[PDB]
Amino acid sequence: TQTTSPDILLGPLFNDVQSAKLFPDQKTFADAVPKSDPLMILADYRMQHTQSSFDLRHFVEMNFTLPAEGEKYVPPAGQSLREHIDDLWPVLTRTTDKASNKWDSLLPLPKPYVVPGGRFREVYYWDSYFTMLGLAESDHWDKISDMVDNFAYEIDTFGHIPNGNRSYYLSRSQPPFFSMMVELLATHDSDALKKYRPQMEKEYAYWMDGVDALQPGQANKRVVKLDDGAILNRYWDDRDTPRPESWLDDVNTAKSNPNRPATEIYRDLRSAAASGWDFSSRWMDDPQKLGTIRTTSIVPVDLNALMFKMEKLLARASQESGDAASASKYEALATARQKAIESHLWNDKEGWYADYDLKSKKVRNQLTAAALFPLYVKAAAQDRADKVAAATSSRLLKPGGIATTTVNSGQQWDAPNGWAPLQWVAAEGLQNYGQEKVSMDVTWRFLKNVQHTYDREKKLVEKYDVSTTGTGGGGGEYPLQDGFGWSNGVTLKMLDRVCPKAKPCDSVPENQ
Ligand SMILES: OCC1=C[C@H](N[C@H]2C[C@H](CO)[C@@H](O)[C@H](O)[C@H]2O)[C@H](O)[C@@H](O)[C@@H]1O
Repeated sequence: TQTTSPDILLGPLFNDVQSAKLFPDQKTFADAVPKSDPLMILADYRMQHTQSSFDLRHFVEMNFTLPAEGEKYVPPAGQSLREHIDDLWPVLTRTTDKASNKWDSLLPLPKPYVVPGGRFREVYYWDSYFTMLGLAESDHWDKISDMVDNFAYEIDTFGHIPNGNRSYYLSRSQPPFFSMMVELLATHDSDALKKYRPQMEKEYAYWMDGVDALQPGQANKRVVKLDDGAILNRYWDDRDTPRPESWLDDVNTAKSNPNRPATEIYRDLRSAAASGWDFSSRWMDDPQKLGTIRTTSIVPVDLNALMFKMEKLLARASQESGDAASASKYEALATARQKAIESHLWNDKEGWYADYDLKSKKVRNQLTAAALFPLYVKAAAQDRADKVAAATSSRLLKPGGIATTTVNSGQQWDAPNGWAPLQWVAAEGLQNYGQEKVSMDVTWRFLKNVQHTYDREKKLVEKYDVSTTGTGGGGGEYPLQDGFGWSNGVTLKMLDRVCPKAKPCDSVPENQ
């Protein structure tokens, strides 16, 4: 298991390859596997670099195994949407079985896993929950059990679930869905919550690391204590360097705001990656300037909704294990979390849940799809859930699904993009509070987007443009990717919902 990230292993050669844009994707060289000791490669590089007619591209090809060019998968013709999804899971399944070089950035895992697709050649944390939803729908429980085993292994090995199983992802996590993954598995293997309680508790300790030493108004890593003593979590990456997989992007973003310390920009870029919303006006002081991103001074409402669910599931796992003391402890933590959400992440002037600003010490005004998360995890009061439903129908519901924000910044977690996980969180949260009409509106409009895109493009994609139906989304630092893990998973769950359980549909119906 290579723990040293490529930027450190390969020093100036890494900076050279990335700054030269040898490859159109910065992630490509981050995933390049050295054919020999980096000490040798750097020595050979230092000596061969001076030679006239030295070709950096040839040196890289000589000394590195590069990621597969992605010679496109071709399915049999004529498959329906459901057929296409059902038969695509093997295409997205990968293992670390390959003869593992000591310096491979891909971290070994015990079991096979499902990747999102395209350039995403590793297992991702929050993607996998929504992928598991689709695997469960289509009766692939061994694949689900295997991925839960992988995530438990990562918790035991690294202390937390990394963004993905890459050395350059070890410094951060992602939206914490592991407890909800175990809950999903428990619907099939009734002992799963008891079985994985130790890793669930270890992950909780990672998020809460240092909470006991905090005074009001202080923060440590992923946890904050507000001026009134309320305890909440934030996204946080342990490093303050450029992301190796986006090296040149982050260097240039830092150079675009030279009056700000680059380490602070890098920390907030990395922590936005930890949020899953890389990137969004949600984190930015100026939605047109990524150099104004300030993720670590924002208390995210979605993260703290997920922390509430984790505390509730830890109490359930403890209660099922016959551990009354732990069950009581975690129930009390969940109760305090719910109060902290209602007291600090509710915008009463606007009538929706929102992030909390650590600088101004106030709930923020911006409406994003994260406002649905307290409904999703059943922390919201009914009257506030009703107001969020009204804000959703009136501001976020678009022809092709629920919008991510109302700000078209050019970043990908923003208008006009709709993301499968947010469609599911919205539909479920609305359903949890009896808002069945808006819930079905989100479901139907996103399914129509997925079906029309599949009819026209013969694929599912990473995100969708919700201003119409039939087109994938865009924005941000890399092109729209195909596959695609959570799009496929959410689509299966929603497709089952719009046709009778006894006569399922394989395409989204024409009407309703
Ligand atoms: O589908 C995988 C992911 C890719 C996207 N982010 C990845 C790509 C970024 C490089 O372009 C990487 O820095 C980030 O950590 C990764 O999680 C997306 O925004 C995430 O929500 C998602 O989990």
